[PDB]
Amino acid sequence: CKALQRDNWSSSDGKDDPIEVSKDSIFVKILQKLLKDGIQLSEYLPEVKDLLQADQLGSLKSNPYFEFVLKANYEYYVQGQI
Amino acid sequence: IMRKFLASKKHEAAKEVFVKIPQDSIAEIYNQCEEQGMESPLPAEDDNAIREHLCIRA
Amino acid sequence: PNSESMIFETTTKNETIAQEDKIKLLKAAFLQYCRKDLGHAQMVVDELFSSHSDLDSDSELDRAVTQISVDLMDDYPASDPRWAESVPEEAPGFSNTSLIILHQLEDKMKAHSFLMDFIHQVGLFGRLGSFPVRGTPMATRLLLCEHAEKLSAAIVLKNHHSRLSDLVNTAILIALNKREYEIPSNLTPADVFFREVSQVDTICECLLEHEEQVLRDAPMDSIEWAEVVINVNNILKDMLQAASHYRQNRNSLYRREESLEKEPEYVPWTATSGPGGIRTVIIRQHEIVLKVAYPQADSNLRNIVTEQLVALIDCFLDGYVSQLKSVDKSSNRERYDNLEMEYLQKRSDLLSPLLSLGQYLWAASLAEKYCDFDILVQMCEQTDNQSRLQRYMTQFADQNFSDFLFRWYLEKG
Amino acid sequence: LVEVYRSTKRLKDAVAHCHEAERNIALRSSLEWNSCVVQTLKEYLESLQCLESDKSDWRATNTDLLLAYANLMLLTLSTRDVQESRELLQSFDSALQSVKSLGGNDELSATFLEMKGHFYMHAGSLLLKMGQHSSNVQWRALSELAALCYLIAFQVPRPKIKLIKGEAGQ
Repeated sequence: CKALQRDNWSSSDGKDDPIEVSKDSIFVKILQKLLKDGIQLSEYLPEVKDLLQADQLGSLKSNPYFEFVLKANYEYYVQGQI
Repeated sequence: IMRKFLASKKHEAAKEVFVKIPQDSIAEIYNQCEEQGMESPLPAEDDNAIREHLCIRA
Repeated sequence: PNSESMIFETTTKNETIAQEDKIKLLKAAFLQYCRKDLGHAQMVVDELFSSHSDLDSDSELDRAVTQISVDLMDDYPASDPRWAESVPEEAPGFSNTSLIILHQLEDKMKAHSFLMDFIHQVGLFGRLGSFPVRGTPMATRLLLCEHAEKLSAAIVLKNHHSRLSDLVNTAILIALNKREYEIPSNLTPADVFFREVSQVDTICECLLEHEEQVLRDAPMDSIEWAEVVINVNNILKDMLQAASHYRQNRNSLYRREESLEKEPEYVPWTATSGPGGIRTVIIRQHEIVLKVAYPQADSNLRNIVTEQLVALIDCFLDGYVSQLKSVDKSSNRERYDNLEMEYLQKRSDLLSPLLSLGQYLWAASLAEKYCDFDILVQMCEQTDNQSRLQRYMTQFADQNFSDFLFRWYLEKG
Repeated sequence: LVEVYRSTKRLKDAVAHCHEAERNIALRSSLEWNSCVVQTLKEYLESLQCLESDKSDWRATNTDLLLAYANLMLLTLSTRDVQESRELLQSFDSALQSVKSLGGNDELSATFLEMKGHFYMHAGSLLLKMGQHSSNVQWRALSELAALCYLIAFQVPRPKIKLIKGEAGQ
């Protein structure tokens, strides 16, 4: 949650892919480290349901752009390991 | 030759060899790498040699 | 009691089934195929349309398969809550997840390809008939093709939109005014328009009503009209190429391999005759380009806008060359020879300006594709290019080009 | 000697002898020699396989083959008929069409770029050579298509070579 709150989940200028744009986020960079250090993201990560039911996220817990970009990157990085 | 003189405890003779190497030489080995004949990274004998010359100076 | 014993019911069950129920259950079967639970996706299909039923079963089948394809073209992107005040409470949509319109348009195209797989793999493609389209009957396999040609062109239109924004936003506003709809203030005109891919073509009437208006309100002493003509032509060009290129590169994935019957006169959207018909769009722009741009333009602008006009005239004649391949010369000759004369007239009406403006490569690249022997022969004498004329006297020989040329030399030549 | 190598299928030996003999300017002037070189380089490519070695030998032999085509084409334009020049240019076209797949940055990628330039120069030369004998043909159509050929053969960018400091070979 505090990694996701260091990352700027505000919307871009309407031309630009949220799986390309996410690759400078520190959350995606720690997922890329866990993958390069050998860990199964399918077992090591909390549920995308309940990472969204945690209250720590605060302002992000009302942001739909954050709600699909989080899901789109979980889908991309976990279904990339099957 | 400095690797010999420092092991032989001839620290002034190693400094005489250090003064035989002109002080521009570390930049001149980069000048000779951007005009081509070599590639954008320094030759791997000579980056290691510049690092070794900087170890010897220290 | 309760469990295995309480009557599982709630939305009625099998001994009634209305036409909403057929679509809401065929949507369940497609969603089960999108879980790869093929065993149940088939059992819902083989119940809903069981293969011992009346001849009217297939008039519901073409309809439900068409409606589910329209619902998938026009799907609401339920990841974006700008739509959370702007979606109906019953809506069995397809939940396009990507928070950008280009990726909603790609994801609709990915899902449409899986709807075509569902239609092959549960056998259904063998049953498709001719759904009513544009006030005629049209073979439903070609309507499912057209719906992905509309998606193919919407992906182009959204990529020119991300370069040419307020030209396209104004044509979108004119098109949406032609639907009389209120735009939700939580959205943009582009989000409302790129919902409705079933109607993405109406932009091509409106872009010319904006171009005609710039050609009424602006000074000819500016560059801005020349950039509008270039940019509107590139939008028409690349969309109409993305339509016919899709049609050509998937010409297997929409085809009956056998038939004992007569499929109707197929008029795709790109070949529409009418007030907003894409033929009348290409004709309006051929009037506009030749009466407004070509007189005012420089040597280089005249080339750009000629290669553009060549790409529009090519889609126009591709649209007749398709039509003259579903009308039959043996058993609808009364339609055929008269559609063939409509083609032969408009072939010369559109290409004779390329000849008269001295663009002999662009008149001829086209006339060599569509067998227009008068403008082939005229370009040869207007260049004295007897070697290219001899090349035609070889190239078109199964089609009597020499017998035609010998009239052309006898008469006036 | 190249007959006596190729009949014994000593094909790499024949090409290695060409790699020495091509240094004699008094062989590079012969149409007969350049014809033998171009055909020997094909017959060696027609013996190479899917191996990691051969992906280097095939590069040399195609750089050699395109350069030998460009010199054989210069000699054929200068010494032979118009149809003799067509069938050679159409053989050079066929040899460019294979190498055209290798979008990259090696000296076959560099040779292929320069050899588009020599191909269009020789094609423009063939159209004006056709004009020199074709008594019934209009000079405008030949000189237009030749001017297009020279415009392409001018605009092909000059090779951006790296001068090193031991290599006294031009």
